[PDB]
Amino acid sequence: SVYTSFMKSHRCYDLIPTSSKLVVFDTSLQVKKAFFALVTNGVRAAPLWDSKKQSFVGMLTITDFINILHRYYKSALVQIYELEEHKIETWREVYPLVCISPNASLFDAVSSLIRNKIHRLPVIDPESGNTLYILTHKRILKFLKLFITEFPKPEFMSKSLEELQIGTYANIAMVRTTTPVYVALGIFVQHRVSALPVVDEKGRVVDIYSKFDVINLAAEKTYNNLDVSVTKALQHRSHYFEGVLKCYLHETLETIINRLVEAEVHRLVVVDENDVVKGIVSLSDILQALVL
Amino acid sequence: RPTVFRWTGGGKEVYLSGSFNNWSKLPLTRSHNNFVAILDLPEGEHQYKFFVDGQWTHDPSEPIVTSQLGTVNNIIQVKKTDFEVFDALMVDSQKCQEPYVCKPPPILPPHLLQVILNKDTGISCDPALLPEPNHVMLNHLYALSIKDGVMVLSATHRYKKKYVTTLLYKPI
Amino acid sequence: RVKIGHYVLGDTLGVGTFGKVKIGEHQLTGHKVAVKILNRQKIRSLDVVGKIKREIQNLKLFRHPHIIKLYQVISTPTDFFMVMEYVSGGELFDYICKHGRVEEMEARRLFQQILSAVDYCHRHMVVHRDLKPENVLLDAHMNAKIADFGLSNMMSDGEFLRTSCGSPNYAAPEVISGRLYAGPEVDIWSCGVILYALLCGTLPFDDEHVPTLFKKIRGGVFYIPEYLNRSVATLLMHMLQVDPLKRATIKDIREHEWFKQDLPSYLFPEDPSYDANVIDDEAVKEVAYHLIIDNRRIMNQASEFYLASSPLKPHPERMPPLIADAVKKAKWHLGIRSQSKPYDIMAEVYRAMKQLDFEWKVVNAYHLRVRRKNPVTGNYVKMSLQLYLVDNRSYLLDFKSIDLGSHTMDFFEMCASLITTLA
Ligand SMILES: N#Cc1c(O)c2c(-c3ccc(-c4ccccc4O)cc3)csc2[nH]c1=O
Ligand SMILES: Nc1ncnc2c1ncn2[C@@H]1O[C@H](COP(=O)(O)O)[C@@H](O)[C@H]1O
Ligand SMILES: Nc1ncnc2c1ncn2[C@@H]1O[C@H](COP(=O)(O)O)[C@@H](O)[C@H]1O
Repeated sequence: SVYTSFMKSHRCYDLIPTSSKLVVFDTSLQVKKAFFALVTNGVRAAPLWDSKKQSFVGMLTITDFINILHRYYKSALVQIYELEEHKIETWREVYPLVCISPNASLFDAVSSLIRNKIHRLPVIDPESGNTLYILTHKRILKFLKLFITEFPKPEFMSKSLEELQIGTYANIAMVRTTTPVYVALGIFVQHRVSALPVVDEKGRVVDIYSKFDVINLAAEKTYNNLDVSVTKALQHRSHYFEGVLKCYLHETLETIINRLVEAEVHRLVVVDENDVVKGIVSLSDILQALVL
Repeated sequence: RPTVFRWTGGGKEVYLSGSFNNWSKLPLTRSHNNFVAILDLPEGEHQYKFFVDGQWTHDPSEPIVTSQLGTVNNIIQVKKTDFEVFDALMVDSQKCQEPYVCKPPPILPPHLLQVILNKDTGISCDPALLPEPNHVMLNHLYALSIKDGVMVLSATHRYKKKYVTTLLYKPI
Repeated sequence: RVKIGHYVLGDTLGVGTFGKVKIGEHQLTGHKVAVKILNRQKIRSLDVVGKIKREIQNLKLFRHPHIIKLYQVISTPTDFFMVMEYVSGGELFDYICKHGRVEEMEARRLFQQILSAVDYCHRHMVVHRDLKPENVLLDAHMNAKIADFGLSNMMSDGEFLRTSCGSPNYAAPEVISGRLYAGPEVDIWSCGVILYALLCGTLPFDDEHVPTLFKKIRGGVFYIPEYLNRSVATLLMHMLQVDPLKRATIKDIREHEWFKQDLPSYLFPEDPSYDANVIDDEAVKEVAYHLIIDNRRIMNQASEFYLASSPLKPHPERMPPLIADAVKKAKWHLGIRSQSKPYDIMAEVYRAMKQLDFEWKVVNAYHLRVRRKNPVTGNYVKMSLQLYLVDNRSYLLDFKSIDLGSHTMDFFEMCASLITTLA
């Protein structure tokens, strides 16, 4: 209702932080170095600049790191020659730029995120040609959170999750507690999902394995042994910060949105009476429901 | 459309005569050393001349003219662009490349030493966030020591009322 | 009898840094104004023709309760008449002389108004470099009125100031040394002494011998009386810090306990009584007014959404340290350095531009304005070079950008090509 007319008012400029850091890679850069650079700079993804044609060509994300690993991995006994040798330009041959103007509406942003099925959109100033900021779902929803007490509350915010039917509740991509990382990476490529809830033998969620937890293999340089379990890869944070995160089918939408912006995560695991799964409500699911 | 006639010379009393007064003498008011009188003159050229303590005299600095008989009087040209502030500054600025070189030193200002990319931000906020940069460190290049053939550059530019510090990893 | 646009000119109130200011009374009503007179002949010889244009365009847009307002500016074929607001209280310098010192109850109030006026100028990229009790005027209700800009100047992004101006006193250590300075940190130093002179009655740095005076300022040592409380004492030592980087900013002062007490809420931008009492910067862009203003206050009070913090709960996307081959974080440095002769450096960068085909103009023996044409887009990429001096036997070459592809990338690729082909 009033949420749609809201995002048609505010430009993308209102989302850009006063001061921010923007890592950019040249297409001729060795792809391995680019992945390390993401770790050293604390940046999740970086725009790509083709020096020859003098124009941004796309984005390099952790998904690319998952694609490279899964595509070329013989064993822990043989190194991944291509990951060591390939350039960003060369890998993009084996495997159009989607962007937006800062003067464009915040409604066009959410739309372009869903239509192109991408999570991160490069905000590029058409005047100077420069890249400004990387727009995400967490950034957009957290922005609307600042105005849920300014713009009147619609009727559906008080409705339960089961009534609104928001999110996916069929064929949920999950991994076992002992599922090798390579196999998990294969699931990321096939089903194209952001995270994989980790479950034990009882069928309960003990942990969750997102795409962000994959660069830790590039951080600790354990990327050459993908034979290890998904639990072994989540050991580096198993002792601190956790965590878990979930919700129920009877909880209101507003309670759920408040849960996402607070924990600053991309999704919740919709559980039943116990800890066994029942569905996944993502941030892409919520934003989609406040546009249509 | 005012016009200022100021007498900077000495005197106990100074008069002003011109075409406007039909060469009659107009009493000037005195300050400390200035004898001034502001008149309302149209656009064009007007001939004027001062009278100090008994002798017809003119201002040496002001442009003169000879009336074909030896009489020398000052000439002021009241232009139309004299009554607009910026149009008068334009005529005062208009009246005021790609070389090979040739080559026929300032101390470093301590502000450019505050590298924005070397200070922590505390593990509470978004990693992409940075502190607001000083306006004088903008557009300045910062770099890292090259390791394994890759050069990393960085600078802080400004778009509208925002600030973006871009890093460029570029192999050489 | 002198009349200039309904106003009759009278006795001279004083001569400023540029021009003579004299009182003017309305011919019909008796309204008093101050008319600063600027001679057109002085302006052309000083080459300040462009600087008067700048000061006029800025003073006419200024609107503060503690800054002298400019009503209008009358132009004559020989002089400029800048009719402005008139105050009868006289200089503050003469008020500190009439009384012995100023009571901290009143000294606080006057200091707050003055710093308010200073803040307003810095927010408009104007820095008044002649801040002194002689330039702070008073009205019938004892309110501060900053005036006599003259030595004021604009602040550009990535540009320092060079001119060593102001009184021998009240001047920052980096001004009397003829060094490069940012702008704002100089106005805070002049406010420190103004605060000192307001409370103490005397000057913190004073000596008959001018060389010995500069020695005291650079040394930054001044006597702090014991009738000054511990609170206000810390503020003065903070405002009068020798190293500009350690010196207090306006935001620092505004958080000080001695300053926050009895502070009116109409004086500062993010104070409760500002958003409802002062027309802001949404006036030029425009229920619509209140809606736009309300949108900013929501975005403003979310300091953790637009601005980073400084050293709780760790952010979800926080990266772990890159493991060995944890490694020590690399440090960024400014431009590039060398330890050779200054002439050798300039002779080296000159041959470096030959191999890259750079076109450039010389502004100074250590300031080059280079330019290269992008072969792919056709656009021209230009930047600024400036050699500085670090320590004793060290030098530094600075790189500054100048305003189909991307300008920021063009600046980076042009720098990298010059840096590579430079030893
Ligand atoms: N300093 C100075 C100065 C002036 O006084 C004037 C004057 C001026 C001279 C005298 C008087 C005056 C005359 C009678 C009584 C009082 C006055 O202030 C007013 C203005 C006109 S243009 C100009 N330009 C200057 O640079
Ligand atoms: N583990 C998962 N298994 C199946 N579907 C998922 C999973 N995670 C997210 N989705 C769905 O994938 C779509 C995009 O989610 P995301 O990739 O998280 O933006 C939404 O329809 C989600 O409900
Ligand atoms: N529902 C959740 N419960 C616990 N951790 C999560 C959840 N969603 C995301 N994370 C973590 O948040 C970080 C960022 O993941 P993402 O939200 O996919 O960007 C990763 O460390 C994830 O494991």
